[PDB]
Amino acid sequence: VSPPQVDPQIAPPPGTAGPAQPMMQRSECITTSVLPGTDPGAVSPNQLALNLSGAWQHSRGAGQTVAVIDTGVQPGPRLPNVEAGGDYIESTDGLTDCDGHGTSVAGLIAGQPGPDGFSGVAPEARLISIRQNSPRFAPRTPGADSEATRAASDAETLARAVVRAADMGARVINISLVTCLPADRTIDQSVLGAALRYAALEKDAVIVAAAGNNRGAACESNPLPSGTPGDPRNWNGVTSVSIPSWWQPYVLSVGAVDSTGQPSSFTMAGPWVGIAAPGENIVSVSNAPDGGLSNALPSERDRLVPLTGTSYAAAYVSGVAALVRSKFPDLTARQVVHRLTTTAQGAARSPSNLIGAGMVDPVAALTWD
Ligand SMILES: [Cl-]
Repeated sequence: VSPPQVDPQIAPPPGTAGPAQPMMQRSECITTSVLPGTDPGAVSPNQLALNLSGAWQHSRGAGQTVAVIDTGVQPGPRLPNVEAGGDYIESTDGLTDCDGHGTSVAGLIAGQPGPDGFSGVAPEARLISIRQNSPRFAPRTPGADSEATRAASDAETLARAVVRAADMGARVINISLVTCLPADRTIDQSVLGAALRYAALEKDAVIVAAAGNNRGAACESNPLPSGTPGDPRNWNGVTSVSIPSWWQPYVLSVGAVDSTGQPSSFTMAGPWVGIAAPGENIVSVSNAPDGGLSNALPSERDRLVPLTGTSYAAAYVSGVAALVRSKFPDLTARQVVHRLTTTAQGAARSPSNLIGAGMVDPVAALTWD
């Protein structure tokens, strides 16, 4: 197991939308809800950890377009700033979210302030929603439904969606969904690699991906740095590949921290992790018809649980990237990634396989010389 490398003979795919085969909805749609006993309208400690108040004195993300490659984004009063980017599941415009996830992610990135303590990181940014996946759907033809087959199908649409996002003018491309494969069964991803390279270099997009959560295949943390000469981050020891995070250097892979900046218990360790952001007790926008604030989803036997995960951490980082690109519009994607990582809270330590350079620091990123 070694860091992946593009095959220069393999072209990026087209950005055509649509599923590879017809899909059918297998599970009822879900909306995010308010967890009883909470006050979602209070300013989240996650915002305070990031000092978004301080950041907004430098930038609110004006002029930036962020693509949300996710489960769709439901427009509403807190998300009036969402553009259709299409659908790889059905034939919608990307503005239907049957899962809640894309909406929560979009809200963190560029949700609007309102009559409460909630705001997106970059509320003056514009969003493009591309629905690239949904676990509520499966192929209409009930064929092989294996981890391998699902993962390959997911990579195939992800690569197209990345090209589509870049070609639609996205400056930041957010990939909060994660697919993992065991290392002994990771197949050629040359097309996905080609797509990510196209978007990151030729189209100069900052691509941000969630690192994954422990427990395709179930994601599992990889062994930590082990002092191997020439392999300080322990690529050699990887057993569980997080996609597209492992596609360094094109993708900034984001781990989750608690509100104090410590690695979240569930954050997936890997040698690709570059940075972190808050991933616990998330409050964002709902895909329910009112489009208000939510902070929970149903778990077993329909009991509500908080929103947690690296998906939300990635979203925060995408929002911060939009702030940085608005303030410094001439920086390349590589320069923007360098700025984010070199100013993160743990940048002066060797990178962590849990949190990379540590929790993103928006004000530091916006003021560093
Ligand atoms: Cl704040």
